Amino acid sequence: VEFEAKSARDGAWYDVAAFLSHRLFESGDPEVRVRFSGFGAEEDEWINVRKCVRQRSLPCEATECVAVLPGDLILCFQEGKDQALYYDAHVLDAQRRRHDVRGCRCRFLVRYDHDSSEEIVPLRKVCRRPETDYRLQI
Ligand SMILES: [Zn+2]
Repeated sequence: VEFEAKSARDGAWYDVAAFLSHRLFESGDPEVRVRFSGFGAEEDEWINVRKCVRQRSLPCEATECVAVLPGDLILCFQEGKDQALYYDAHVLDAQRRRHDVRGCRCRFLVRYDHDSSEEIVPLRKVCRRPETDYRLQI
């Protein structure tokens, strides 16, 4: 019901407040005019519909870690030197650990798609693609 889009400024993903217009559909590769949440009109962007707009990646409740598998595309919270952004990343490996009452203890070796840098992150930094929800049924 809610959407995220990738900004050209940093290549990171942000919540979509509204879709205002679209163009280039006749090319088979349309773009949509996106207003991002909390950013006014001044920072609207023309964004590729097929590649850079999608249903929102949701944070994981402690039980959702089993739906995160090596090979998966995930949206990952990269706390950089002094900017913190959500970037596409792929799971290289998953260290399963028995949870506590604190929640999930699993850690994930991830590789960010844009710079191929790697990081071991907890579930808190992982947002799944809704595509993987079916894993929860299995
Ligand atoms: Zn876990």
